[PDB]
Amino acid sequence: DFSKLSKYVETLRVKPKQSIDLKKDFDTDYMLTKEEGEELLNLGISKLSEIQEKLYASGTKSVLIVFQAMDAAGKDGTVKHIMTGLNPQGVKVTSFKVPSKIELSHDYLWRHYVALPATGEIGIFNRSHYENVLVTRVHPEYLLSEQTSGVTAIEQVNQKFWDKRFQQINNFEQHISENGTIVLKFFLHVSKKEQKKRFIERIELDTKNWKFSTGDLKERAHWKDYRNAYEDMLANTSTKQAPWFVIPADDKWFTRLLIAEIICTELEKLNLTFPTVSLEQKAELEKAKAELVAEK
Ligand SMILES: Nc1ncnc2c1ncn2[C@@H]1O[C@H](COP(=O)(O)OP(=O)(O)O)[C@@H](O)[C@H]1O
Repeated sequence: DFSKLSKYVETLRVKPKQSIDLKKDFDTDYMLTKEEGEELLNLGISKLSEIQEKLYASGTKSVLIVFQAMDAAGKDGTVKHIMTGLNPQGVKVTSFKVPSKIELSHDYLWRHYVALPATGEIGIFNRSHYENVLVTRVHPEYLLSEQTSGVTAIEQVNQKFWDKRFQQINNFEQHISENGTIVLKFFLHVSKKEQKKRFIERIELDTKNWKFSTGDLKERAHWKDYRNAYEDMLANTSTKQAPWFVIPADDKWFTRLLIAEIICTELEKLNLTFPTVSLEQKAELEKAKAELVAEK
């Protein structure tokens, strides 16, 4: 069961006042066996599905879950594994890609605001608004195609620009959080060494190499720039109301376990329950059964 897991999970939450060194302080691989994790993961997925059903039936809340990671951290597989357990009618996964021409004619939050979950729904942001302080920070020339960014030469970008953005993001998440949205953000943290192992494995297998983009190496070459961006992001946009969690990503079964456990534990704070049947509704059910029974 969950005895020690419960305490370890709490260490993964980024506290608001905390400073962040991903190299030193957050292990990309870490208590239980893999066999035990797999069975515990299957309970977590079943509980999450019961929570989803209660949320959908009478929740006064919506749920927004964010995933961000470096390439080959296992994001896509984690998202998939979570979905397989859940009902499609109350859960929507939006995978955010390079902005379209229309999206670039709007502020960088617009396409995310558009996709927010409705009351009783779980929205999964597979990549998110945080892209606007990650890939665009490493590659500030993308800011030049953003008609709304106010950036005409990359020389203009400095720490005040990112600070301003952290303030906008926090104000956005605070607003939706004050209007019924439970927001959970996950950073899947893969080591450089494990990323290389996975890249090479994908290059060598005909079942995956048709899918491999050699562009991923170019982003790996910016590892330190990405690390700086993640650290600054985590240090400034984790709040008690909208927390970040840093999840070790080098063992995939453990990644998934941790995320399922954290989502269940956080949503259990809502004290959701299934609707109950009043005496009046009980009489109606019984009258319906009597009618079926009386049928010619
Ligand atoms: N706001 C953004 N600005 C620029 N690029 C973005 C933005 N949001 C997402 N992207 C980029 O879109 C790409 C999506 O890559 P893709 O292979 O389709 O998906 P994934 O890697 O999530 O499975 C990533 O390179 C990501 O950095």
